[PDB]
Amino acid sequence: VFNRPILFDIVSRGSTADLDGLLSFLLTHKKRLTDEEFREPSTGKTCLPKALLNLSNGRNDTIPVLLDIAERTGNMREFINSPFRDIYYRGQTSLHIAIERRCKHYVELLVAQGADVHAQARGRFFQPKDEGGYFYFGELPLSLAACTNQPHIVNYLTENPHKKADMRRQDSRGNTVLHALVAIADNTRENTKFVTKMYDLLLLKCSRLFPDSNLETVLNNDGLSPLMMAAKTGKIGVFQHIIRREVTDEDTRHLSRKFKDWAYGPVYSSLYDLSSLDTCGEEVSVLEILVYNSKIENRHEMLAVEPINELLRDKWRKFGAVSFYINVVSYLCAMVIFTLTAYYQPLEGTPPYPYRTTVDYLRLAGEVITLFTGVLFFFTSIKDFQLLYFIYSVLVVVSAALYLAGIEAYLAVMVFALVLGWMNALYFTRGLKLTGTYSIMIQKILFKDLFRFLLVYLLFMIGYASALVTLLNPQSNCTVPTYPACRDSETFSAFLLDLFKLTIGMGDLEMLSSILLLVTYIILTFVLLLNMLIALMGETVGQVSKESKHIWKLQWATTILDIERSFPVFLRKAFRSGEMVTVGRRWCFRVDEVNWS
Amino acid sequence: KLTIGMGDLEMLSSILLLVTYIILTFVLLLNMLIALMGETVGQVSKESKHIWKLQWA
Amino acid sequence: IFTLTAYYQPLEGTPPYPYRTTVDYLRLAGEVITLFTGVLFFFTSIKDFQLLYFIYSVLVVVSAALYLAGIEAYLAVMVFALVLGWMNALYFTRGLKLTGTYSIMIQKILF
Amino acid sequence: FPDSNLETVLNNDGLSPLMMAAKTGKIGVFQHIIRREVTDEDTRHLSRKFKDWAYGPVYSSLYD
Ligand SMILES: CC(C)C[C@H](NC(=O)c1cc2ccccc2s1)C(=O)N1CCN(C(=O)[C@H](CO)NS(=O)(=O)c2ccc(Cl)cc2Cl)CC1
Repeated sequence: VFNRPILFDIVSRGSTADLDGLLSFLLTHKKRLTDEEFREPSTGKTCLPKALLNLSNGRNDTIPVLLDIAERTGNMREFINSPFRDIYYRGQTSLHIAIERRCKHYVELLVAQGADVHAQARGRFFQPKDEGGYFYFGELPLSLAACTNQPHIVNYLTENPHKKADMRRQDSRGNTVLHALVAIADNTRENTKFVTKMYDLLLLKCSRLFPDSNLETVLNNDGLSPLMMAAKTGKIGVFQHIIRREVTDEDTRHLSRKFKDWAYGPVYSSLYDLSSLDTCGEEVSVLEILVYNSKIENRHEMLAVEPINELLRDKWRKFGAVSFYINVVSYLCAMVIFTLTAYYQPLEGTPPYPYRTTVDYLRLAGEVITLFTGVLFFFTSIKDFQLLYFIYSVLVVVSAALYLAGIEAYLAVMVFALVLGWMNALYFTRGLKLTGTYSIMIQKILFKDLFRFLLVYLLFMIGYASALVTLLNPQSNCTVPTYPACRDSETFSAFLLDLFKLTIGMGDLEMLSSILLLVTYIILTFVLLLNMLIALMGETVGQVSKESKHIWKLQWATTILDIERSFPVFLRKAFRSGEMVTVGRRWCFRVDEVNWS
Repeated sequence: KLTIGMGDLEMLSSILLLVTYIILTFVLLLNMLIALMGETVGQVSKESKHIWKLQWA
Repeated sequence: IFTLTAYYQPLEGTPPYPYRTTVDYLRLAGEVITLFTGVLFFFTSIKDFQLLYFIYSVLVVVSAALYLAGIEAYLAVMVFALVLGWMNALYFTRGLKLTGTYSIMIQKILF
Repeated sequence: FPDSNLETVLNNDGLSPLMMAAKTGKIGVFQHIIRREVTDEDTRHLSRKFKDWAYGPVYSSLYD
């Protein structure tokens, strides 16, 4: 009419008398309700979305007049489809605003007049919290209604006489409504309950509309599908449900999981349909994602959902423990045949090719077994406790190469590879006896503590040599652990370095008699190192907390799955199958639970 | 045994690999011992009362 | 640069002004950096782990003064200021890694 | 007196109610005084926890 601000103020106030006649002025002035000057150049906001976000308790009756002007001006469809060109927002057509406002009164007329129900809200503000946004819902009006708790809006949009939003349609991320509805889910009570309810509603509706394929199958750009996405993101409330979903009516029962097999009074055989909790190495599986992935925040309970835990139990029973025990036997054997080939190292010096006699031939047999296992380990580490394992393999390879070169004092990284292989055998010791927490504590220790102690110890060595050179300098023939400066007494630090190491490495010392500063300084390092050590023991014991049960369960599962991934699982060693047709073959896992209902 | 059995040693002067290796066994045995003390103290839990009752019976 | 200027303490005894050569000039550079940081620390401590900090600053100042006086067996509070500055760096280690509780326990220990 | 809210007046030690509650160790009064919002505009200026905007289940509280 005259300027955009007055239009915005009028629509916010909701006055209709002033708007009257202005439409005639626009028509006579050759103006369109979608013209740029009517829309803010930054956000592209139009009068209609402004009214739709200024609801006076959901009774701003001006918007119908605006739509009337819109089709009168000749441009209505694009007027309803008013994408925001800014970066903070985007898309955000009238439908998103109306649906989000928890008001279906305007949504009905907005859709009926004709509004794109496939508008992509592809803006920064709509991305997940991590990717720079604030609210992620699926970038679609239907997924917006479902996520933002507007089931009535969903029912109207999916079954309106006008255009309907197909559920299978997926946003740029390839989500579909189910993926997004999983995304917003948390581990709370009300949110989880509502999300599972809407999930069941939406899945049933899609199945009824298209029984050929349930909506859950559709995979996203990352290729997860709702179940695996819930497993990866750390969801529990939605996860616990989606894995125990059963439906009554046969026409929509096929999409069930927790079938029923039979009952014998107080014993119930629930036939869980774990069709994607293990793929036998063929494809991605929910169990592998749940366990290997480190981003999981609720892995403890998620492992113990029920079918997963009993599936791991069964895997342990058949071809899960025999492999474990033969693995430890083989590894202890291949480490003993390395130990005995290390201590029996070829004699005489210069061992390029000293294998001559029967005992020496047996030593060669042991060495070749070690090298073969080393190269096999290399392949298993690159072809597929993994970095320490690559280190072991490369060290043994270097040792074998140097031995073939017959180079002196270089069969000493071979012994280091041996001792590594002896601390490398802690991979196995994570199952029986609930052992392996030594691995956790030493993992905490590593370089962190090693170089912390080493740097404080160099600190004290250097300060102490400084004390000697600054207090004692005022024929001598030099003292071994560093000495004053003149008389050609430069000496070296390393001697006092090892002296301080072993002396405060548990005594076995001479306590160099050069005093007040020096003795107080030695006392100070006593206190500091005692602190360091017992404090570190304090954190180690304070954590773990009796080694916990989640820990042992997790490493036990990891050992299982590593065992299965070792060999081709698709062979006749897979999880139990079930019913052929009608119910299914839909390989099923049968769990028996006794109840006194 | 005796040298890492609580000192009373001469520390055979043969170096880098050997000294790092001796340090490594220090760390490993200290772990073993204090970790074992950790399981022992973490269990029993002040010796419990069920225990004493059971052996008394 | 204080540790390396402590262990490389001027040789020959009687070090009033022994800075002569290139390596010794670099040692002088380190020592002057230490003294400058010490006086800056003094100002930041009086102009505004604070008492230990004033102790470090005053000890380094005393050490620099005695060195300028070239007095024997008195570049030994300088090494004490060095070791203090090495236990003085626990002010920082209270953030990442949730460390610094060593500071709390040693605070309980003290005298 | 809408010219100045009473909370501004400082004591001899110069604290004002919020800082005095913070210093003395109060929590119940402190948790409130820092999240105090008023409805009517004539007395809304003395509010702290304004409201900026909402996008459904996300609320941007504009603490003053
Ligand atoms: C084929 C399966 C029936 C058994 C398979 N193990 C082997 O084929 C062996 C090869 C050799 C060679 C010489 C001596 C002993 C063995 S055992 C197996 O079970 N897995 C293979 C994939 N895995 C791996 O690649 C990690 C790499 O980190 N294996 S490991 O670190 O080297 C290890 C650790 C403990 C034990 Cl106690 C045995 C092994 Cl190996 C683990 C799980």
